[PDB]
Amino acid sequence: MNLMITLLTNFTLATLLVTIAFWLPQLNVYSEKTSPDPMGSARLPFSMKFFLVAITFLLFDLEIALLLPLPWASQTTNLNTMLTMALLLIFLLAVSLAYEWTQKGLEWTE
Amino acid sequence: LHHAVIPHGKGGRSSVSGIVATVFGATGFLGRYLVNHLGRMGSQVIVPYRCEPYDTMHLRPMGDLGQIIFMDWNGRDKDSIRRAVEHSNVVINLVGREWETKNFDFEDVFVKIPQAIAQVSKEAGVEKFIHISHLNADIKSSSKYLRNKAVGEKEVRETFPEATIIKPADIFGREDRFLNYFANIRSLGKKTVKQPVYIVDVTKGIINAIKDPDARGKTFAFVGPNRYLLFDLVQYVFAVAHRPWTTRDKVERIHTTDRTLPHLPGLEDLGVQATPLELKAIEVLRRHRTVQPAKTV
Ligand SMILES: NC(=O)C1=CN([C@@H]2O[C@H](COP(=O)(O)OP(=O)(O)OC[C@H]3O[C@@H](n4cnc5c(N)ncnc54)[C@H](OP(=O)(O)O)[C@@H]3O)[C@@H](O)[C@H]2O)C=CC1
Repeated sequence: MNLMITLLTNFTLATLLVTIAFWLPQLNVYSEKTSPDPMGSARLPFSMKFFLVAITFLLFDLEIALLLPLPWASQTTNLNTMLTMALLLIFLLAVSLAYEWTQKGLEWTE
Repeated sequence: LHHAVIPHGKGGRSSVSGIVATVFGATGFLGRYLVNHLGRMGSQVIVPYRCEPYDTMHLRPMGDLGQIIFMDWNGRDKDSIRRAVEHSNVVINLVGREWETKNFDFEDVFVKIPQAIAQVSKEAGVEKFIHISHLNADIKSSSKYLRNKAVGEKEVRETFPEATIIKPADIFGREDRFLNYFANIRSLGKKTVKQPVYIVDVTKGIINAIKDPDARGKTFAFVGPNRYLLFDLVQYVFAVAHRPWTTRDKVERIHTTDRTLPHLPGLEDLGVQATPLELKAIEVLRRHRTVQPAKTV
């Protein structure tokens, strides 16, 4: 309840500041501006490499999502199994990184 | 004729036109293009300004060095008017407000200030005086604007008998408040008929009225070439601008039809051909973008 009040207060302060930034200098009666970029009007060329680094982020972030219960998982009684599976998850993240390396996936954004 | 005011050159920027012009209200919309067309001939343009000097900066590249003299003035100070016009051989008046303010109403802006400018310009020996009225100026008009402008026109005519008084209909242009009014209104359509005149045609008419000696004592009606109804005009504005601050005096003047005065000369008797709306409306309304032409009568 305190957190919802805090979030609402921060959103209200941000919206108030954004409204003051978008409406206080509108009251200036300066002048109408007649006829208000490196590429002129060409279409945006699709970069395969930006999409590749985004999907590599998504997959390694999923592996991070598997790694996130480890400070709680160190408290278990089956520690040999836990340690094996934790090292196996970080090892499979490293194998994902090594395969991303050696098949030229980390290139021109290395 | 004095030796310094004899014209010289080929009519360019460094030339001499022999036009020593005091443009009252040069900081506005007509004065912008008027000071442009005067200073590009090489004319001594005196700009009396009321506003901040920053708001006069655009007038400064409009002529050669020393060919625009800025100076302060007040509408209720005849000494400042005499200080501005005592060397000029032509005085143009362009003082106007679409809205009345706390310190100036339509009676101050259209009656008192033009009569003061014309009286002081008469008693200072100014050769030529130009007054700018509106086409629909009438004593029995519905709007206070046109009533006080008819009163001020009568006073200018009776205190400067050779005053070239000019009647524009509805001046459109880039910094206008006619097509930019209609493109930013997002009032309605009635039986109101308008023929709007283009601002460069008005400026060429004013300067040819300076250059014609026969334009002294005349009264011109600067009208456009095509008469439009109000409704299809507004629909053409919203068609070019790619679209699906006001007072009731402006509402009365937009629904006031542009009258026809055939007994008065127009743009053609000064040698100016009127530029139609469709050749310039794209140029005006290109700024409002994020076309079948209008029906004439
Ligand atoms: N569509 C049009 O523009 C048409 C205009 N007219 C007439 O032509 C004239 C000029 O028009 P326009 O340029 O468009 O109008 P503007 O309002 O744009 O310009 C008026 C000028 O006069 C000055 N001024 C206004 N009020 C005062 C005052 N009380 N004391 C001193 N100076 C003052 C302004 O200076 P500042 O910036 O300091 O206030 C400005 O330089 C007006 O008389 C108008 O009625 C006629 C037909 C059509």
